[PDB]
Amino acid sequence: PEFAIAKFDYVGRSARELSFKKGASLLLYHRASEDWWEGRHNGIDGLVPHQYIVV
Repeated sequence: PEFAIAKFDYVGRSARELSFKKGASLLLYHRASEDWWEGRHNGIDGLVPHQYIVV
C-alpha cells in the first residue's frame, strides 16, 4: 500500500482505468504488471498506469 503522486494527467478511457490530474495523490495497493498497478483515487478502485505516477 504505497502513496503515489501523479507525474502527468491521465484520462482513463475504460471503466477499468482510474483518471487523475498531475499532482494528485493516489494509493497503490498492488503492482499488477510492470506497467499497471491496482490503486484507488477519488474513492474509486481501478488500474493506474505506472508511466504516470511516481512512488
